[PDB]
Amino acid sequence: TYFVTNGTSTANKIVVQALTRPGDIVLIDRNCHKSHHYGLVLAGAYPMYLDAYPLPQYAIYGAVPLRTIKQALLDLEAAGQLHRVRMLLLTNCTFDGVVYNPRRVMEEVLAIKPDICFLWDEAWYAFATAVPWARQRTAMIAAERLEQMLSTAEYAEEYRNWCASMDGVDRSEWVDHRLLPDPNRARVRVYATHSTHKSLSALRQASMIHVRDQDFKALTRDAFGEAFLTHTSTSPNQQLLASLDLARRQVDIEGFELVRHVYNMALVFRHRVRKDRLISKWFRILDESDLVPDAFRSSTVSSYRQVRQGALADWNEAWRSDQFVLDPTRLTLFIGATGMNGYDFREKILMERFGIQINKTSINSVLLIFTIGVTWSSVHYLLDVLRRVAIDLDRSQKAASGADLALHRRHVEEITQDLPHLPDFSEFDLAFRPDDASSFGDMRSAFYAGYEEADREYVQIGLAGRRLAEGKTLVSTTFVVPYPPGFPVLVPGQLVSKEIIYFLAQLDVKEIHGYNPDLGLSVFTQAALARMEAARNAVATVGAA
Amino acid sequence: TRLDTWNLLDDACRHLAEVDLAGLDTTHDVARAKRLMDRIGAYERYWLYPGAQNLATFRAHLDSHSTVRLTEEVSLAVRLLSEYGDVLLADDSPATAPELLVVASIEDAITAVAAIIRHDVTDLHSTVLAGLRNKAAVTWNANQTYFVTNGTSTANKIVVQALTRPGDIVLIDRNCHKSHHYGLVLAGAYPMYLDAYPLPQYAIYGAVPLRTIKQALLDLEAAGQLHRVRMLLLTNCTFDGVVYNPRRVMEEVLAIKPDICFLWDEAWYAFATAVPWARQRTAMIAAERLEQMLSTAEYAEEYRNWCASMDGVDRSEWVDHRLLPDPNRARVRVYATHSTHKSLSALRQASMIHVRDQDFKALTRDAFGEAFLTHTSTSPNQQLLASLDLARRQVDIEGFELVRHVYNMALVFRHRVRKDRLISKWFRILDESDLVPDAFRSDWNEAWRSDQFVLDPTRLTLFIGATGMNGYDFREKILMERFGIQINKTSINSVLLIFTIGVTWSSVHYLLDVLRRVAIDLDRSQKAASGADLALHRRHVEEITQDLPHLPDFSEFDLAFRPDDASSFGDMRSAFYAGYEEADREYVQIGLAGRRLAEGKTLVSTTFVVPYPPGFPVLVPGQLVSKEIIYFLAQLDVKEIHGYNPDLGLSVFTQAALARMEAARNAV
Amino acid sequence: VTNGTSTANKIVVQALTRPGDIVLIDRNCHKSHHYGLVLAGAYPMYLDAYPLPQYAIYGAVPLRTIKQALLDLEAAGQLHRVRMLLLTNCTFDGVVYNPRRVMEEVLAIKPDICFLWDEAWYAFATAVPWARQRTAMIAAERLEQMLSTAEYAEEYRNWCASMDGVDRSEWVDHRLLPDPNRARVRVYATHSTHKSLSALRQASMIHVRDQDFKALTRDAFGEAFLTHTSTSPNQQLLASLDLARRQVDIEGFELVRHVYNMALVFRHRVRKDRLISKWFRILDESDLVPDAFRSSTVQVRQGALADWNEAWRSDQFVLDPTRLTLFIGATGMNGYDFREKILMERFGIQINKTSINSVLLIFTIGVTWSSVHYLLDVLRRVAIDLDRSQKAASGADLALHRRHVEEITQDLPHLPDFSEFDLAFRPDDASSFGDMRSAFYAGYEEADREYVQIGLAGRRLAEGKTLVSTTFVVPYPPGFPVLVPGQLVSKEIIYFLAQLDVKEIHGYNPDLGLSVFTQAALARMEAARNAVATVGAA
Repeated sequence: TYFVTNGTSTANKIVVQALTRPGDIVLIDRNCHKSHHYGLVLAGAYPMYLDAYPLPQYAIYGAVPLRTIKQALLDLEAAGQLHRVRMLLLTNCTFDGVVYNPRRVMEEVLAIKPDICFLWDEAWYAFATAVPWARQRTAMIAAERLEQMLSTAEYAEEYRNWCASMDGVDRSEWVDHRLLPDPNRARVRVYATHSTHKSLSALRQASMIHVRDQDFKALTRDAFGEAFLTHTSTSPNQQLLASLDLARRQVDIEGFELVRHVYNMALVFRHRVRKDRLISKWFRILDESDLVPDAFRSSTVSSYRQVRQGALADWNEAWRSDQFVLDPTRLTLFIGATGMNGYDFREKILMERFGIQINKTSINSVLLIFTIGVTWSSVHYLLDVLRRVAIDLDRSQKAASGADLALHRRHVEEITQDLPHLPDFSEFDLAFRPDDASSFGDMRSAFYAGYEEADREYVQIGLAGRRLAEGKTLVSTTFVVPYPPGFPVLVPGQLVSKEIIYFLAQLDVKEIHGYNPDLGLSVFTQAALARMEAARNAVATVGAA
Repeated sequence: TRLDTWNLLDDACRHLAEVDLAGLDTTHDVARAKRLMDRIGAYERYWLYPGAQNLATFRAHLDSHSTVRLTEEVSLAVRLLSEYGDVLLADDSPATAPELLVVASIEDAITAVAAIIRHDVTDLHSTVLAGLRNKAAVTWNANQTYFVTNGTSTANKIVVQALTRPGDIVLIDRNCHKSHHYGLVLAGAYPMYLDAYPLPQYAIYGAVPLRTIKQALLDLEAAGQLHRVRMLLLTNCTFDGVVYNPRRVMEEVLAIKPDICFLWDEAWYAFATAVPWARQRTAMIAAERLEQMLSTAEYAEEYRNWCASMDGVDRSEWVDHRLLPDPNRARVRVYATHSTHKSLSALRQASMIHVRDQDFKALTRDAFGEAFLTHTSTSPNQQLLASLDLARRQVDIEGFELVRHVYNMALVFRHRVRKDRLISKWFRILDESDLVPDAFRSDWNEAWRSDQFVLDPTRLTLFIGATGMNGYDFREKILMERFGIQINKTSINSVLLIFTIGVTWSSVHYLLDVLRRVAIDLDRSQKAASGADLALHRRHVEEITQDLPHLPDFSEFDLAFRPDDASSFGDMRSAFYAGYEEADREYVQIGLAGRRLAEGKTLVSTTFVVPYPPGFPVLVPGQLVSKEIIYFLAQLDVKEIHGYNPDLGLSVFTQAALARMEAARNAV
Repeated sequence: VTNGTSTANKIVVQALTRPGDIVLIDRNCHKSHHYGLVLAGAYPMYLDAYPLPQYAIYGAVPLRTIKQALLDLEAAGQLHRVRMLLLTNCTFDGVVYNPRRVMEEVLAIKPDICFLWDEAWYAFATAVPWARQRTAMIAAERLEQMLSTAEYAEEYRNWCASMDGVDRSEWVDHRLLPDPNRARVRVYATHSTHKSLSALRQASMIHVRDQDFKALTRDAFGEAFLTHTSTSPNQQLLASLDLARRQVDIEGFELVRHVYNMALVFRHRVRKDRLISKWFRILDESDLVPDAFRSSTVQVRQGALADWNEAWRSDQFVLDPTRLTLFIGATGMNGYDFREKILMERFGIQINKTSINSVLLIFTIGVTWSSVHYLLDVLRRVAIDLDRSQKAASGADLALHRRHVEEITQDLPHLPDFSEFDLAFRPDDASSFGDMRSAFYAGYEEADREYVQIGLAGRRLAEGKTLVSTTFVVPYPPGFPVLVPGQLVSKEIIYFLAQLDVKEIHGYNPDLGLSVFTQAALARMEAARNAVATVGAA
């Protein structure tokens, strides 16, 4: 552990620079916070974007299924490119609150690429110290358990029997099998970068780069220190920051009381929002049955008849063994029954800043982030707000009898019953793909090539569809980061596939980052793309002449 | 995992059709679907609900390339498996199903589905999983309550200091929380210890029978020192779980000393709130009813009749007769202390003190406030009240019906232990009749209030004597090393199960599973045992179960410490602090103690000996060591005793110091 | 320690002291300290701070006094009893003791005493340069290093030669060096880790620097730690936690430093602002420490590094830069009123104390450039309105203003110094320590207690029927116990008590009277004590 004074994105830039050099491929969860993509522009690495499983009924994105990661690695393996792959950047505890199972992810990824490094952005997973079984899903504990496992002889026997079980299966088919990391080759090179409690507060100061690296002392110590000083300062006291604080920093004992208080407040809120029948009539709190498709979990509520309430901890195996679970301190609230949009609800109904937060407003839901300021007063206030909303909705239902029942039904069906498509990642343009078969992009070159004011042009969203049908393909020159998704839907050099233009065309918000409806979507001119493709062909020739 | 493989096959059979409607080469999806069905079929024979005939039928759809049928079929099958995926019997029957299912496979037993087996039928259908079918904040309990910022130890010290002055005599339960003994050390009060009734069958103390309280009061009255006493400190409930009837003690004691204060340490009796009859046995409710009773004229007439009967009865005779407090003379002065909402992993302890004293406002209110300053410390300008409000809010999370829910689980667990008939063979839970003597034991609810003693349902003593091994051996070898159960006490032939709010259904079921599996190990050892091994098991049972040393009753305070020779109350404070002088105390080994006694040299303990840190002291400062106590110390397995260590002898006052302090007190 | 600071004091006191020990405790210390002394039977010898009548506040206790009291017990032959010197490293007003000197000279007299320092007020000493030296653990480190050196053994040899032939009674007039062989540094300290007030006000730590801890006190310390805080499965915190090189808080270093540079900016602006400084002043070592205790003699805010360092190294008393006493006497307005009305809205600065003519500004981690600018704005508005009303003054308004200034500046009342314990409770009639515990418990005997009106009490003293208080009396303005159980209510204490119109004083009520001992009860208790002192000695 190393204390970084300058926030989480600085820690990410430090570790990315310590681990990656230009032209390395990194696998990156596409929906991660935009600051991760700029770091890959800066490092000059090529992203291979992994696309999360969609939840269109909420217009939410989940995590990246581990089969997606295995397929994406084996695609490059068939291309012969896999040697390039240097990193697997994933965000643990994604903003939506889906939580990865890092132990299995590392096991199966290290089955394919025995020397990959893992970076986990854990800035959202702050309260895992409170929750009794959440700690094991932290990267730094999963890496410990995996390194212990890789050490034992019993595991060497288990792997012997596993590779005997797989014997005669093609490497291409390992996407369909449960893999184990070869204890001879796999090496645990895990990194995690979590925000401090002070940073959790709206002012952002400080972070910590946790390290569980087998090959730090040999391969990366120098690069890591160099990048540390590069991204902070080259002044006295930076070296002191470079000093470790792993067996130190026990001051959290006072902190532990606070994180456990916050967790107990989250439990109280969940139980009083589920029991209270005024609130429960309309409001709901999504759980693993709603936000995680059944394909990614073995725990099924209906299949075991001796059911238990579940307020109590009768589901300890889910944490240990499922792919995806929800962080209990990041509570999604479903307002679909009410009929109000999430943005409308957050902005008007409550405006609650005393404790808790609503960082994200979904089309039919509002996410509730329990911070370190929450108190009994704050949760009782929020519950009272919910209760008053429910009472006035019941009043409107009573009035609804006189021809307003159809308006309530219309609002509810429109927000919940009817949903738009979620646009998954297109592909990089040929101009910016170094290998014509693979999907990783030269996104840095597209970023810089996008500033050539003679190579860019503007197209209106109403014309883009016909331009695409005309074969005048569209390639974006810049990032585009709409507010509701909160992540880049387009990146430099990405093809604006029909689904993505259809997505952008719906947005009323004019102040989208990277795009402007009054000017148009910035795209490469056709001649510029032809020139870029010719340059790529020249490179692919001289590199093999 | 079987579900994972079926979901992968569902994905393959979906994409097969998604390609087929496009007209590209489906051969890849056909090959994938065939490989996936081949993988699934290695074990699908063992699960009834999806079936193996259905697997083969989907294979037949695959090779007939009827893609659009296969997609919908598999996506129905996998969703059915996801939501239902069928109680399941695990061997066949020819009977025409006279819920129930059958699978022909027996040995593999992979389904793990309440499974049953048949030979090479209601006796098996009668298997059942039933029973598992389930200020605005004040406790409403008393006229005053004061939330302490520290654990009950400190609420007890606060009340003791508030009411007790140096040179008072306090009647004190021998077996009470060590914090009370230290409170008496601080106050400079003289304890007079009431020994509880023994249970030699189990090597546990029960409770103080009311006759002992009356006898102690009358003994002090005969010595003429009764006026000095002003506190009957008795725990309500016990670690054992025997429950005092507070009203009976309060009335029959106020007959003799109509101005004594009562302190009831209720810390253990957390679950009294859960059930109403238990609520009646709580001290505060009893105090309110007693106060109401005294005021009424009708009670006064009842008292007049009792007094008429009492006339012609000497004071010594009173102990035999029931007594009723005089209405005019008696003052209710009842104090209680309760621990609040303790977390499984909390660094903070919170308590409350419940006061129902008529004289409190004038006699002790100032002292009570100063005691709070002396312990909690309050603030220069009081902000403690802000933290008092906070404590109530913490209760609100606790009050999710969790206490009742745990109480129901405890009853279910007891029922399961009796009901199974496999657990019953080697394990039972002690009945109220077992843990209460017939003399002290009398609608069930009426009987419960009427009885002098009852059992708290949530503190179940598991009896293990049929296992022939100690409670320490059982606890360590079976529970701790296997699962995390809430046991803490370990008796010679039993262990105590405490159903705190931290207990959850999964913990109950794992405890039941552990008991069942040990009953299987013992059944197989029984069938396997030779006559010699069975005789050895009989020896193990007879030793622990039958041959037990009687408990060490309190002996006396030394003549160095009793203020007068005609009574057993002692200057425990003086002994405690005098025991700090290292030149005045010597270490005598437990094996040497008996020789010292045989040599005619007395032994006196310098310090508390407390085998369970929150439990009760076996020895107290200034108490004479006696043979039974030596045996009790020797035979206990636990080496965690506070104020002692097995590496060292008992710290004993030296004969020169004993003679000095004896002669010094003779002048008073 | 997961409980407020007073619990840490309880733990260390119970771990080091036994009933009938003498504890040299400063009287100015907060009531919670004295109550702890009542517990455990300790006999306190009260040390009296040097007065500051012109502000009606008390400073530290001069080392002169500490040495004299220890020597006085030495002449009585009682010194063997002394087991502790309870002091507060930072006074509420701000006066910072120089611990290394207070421990060198004290260990010269009593080579094996234990020191307890309440440091709860000295929170920001780790921000201020040259402040950490005056803590108890750094003073203990430096003193232990010194005692180890051979060079110090030579210095001590020469010092003994200097004192050779001086009578040991005259040691109070000469500095003293602790004999290296006998001197045993056994320092303790306690503070609060930024505890939240009102709610969860439990943060505390016990700092231990004790050469004999492992041998003489480990067991007693652990037992006291469990007694005060309930025994629990989480017993790791008491035994072997040893977090000396742990709980690094780099962010907390940035927060204490932000708050210190905030105090610096406030203290500079309040001096350079031409409106504010006309009516307001912040007190300084020149004003709050009598020059007898500052060897250094004739800008501190600007520069001052390596020049004013000497004051920290060698002085007896200095001001904590964050405990800013704002003098308001030139405003002609009493502190209680100024705080109550002008500062009613309040802010992060605590302003939690109000003397007659001054208010104490206590900076806390909740401070920002906007709390500093708010307080400066308030000051400047008060100054502007005072200028306005001064310019509007007629000669009669000038007389009014000047007398409002005079009454809070010139004739301020005498501060009541500690009266000696009553004879009934002094175990040794030659010495002024008292059995304050037995006076506390003997005070609850409703037949031995009596009430006398403050006006009557002076008459009673004239008559000759001596007055002895049964209880603590803790008036709000000084904020410490002016009377304790068994203390003689000397004439000056009666006169002081008579001025206070606040009915709500702790331990006293003017509608009811001083809770004093009856004369016959005192005679009986004296006779009992003389009987004990006879049977205990022949």
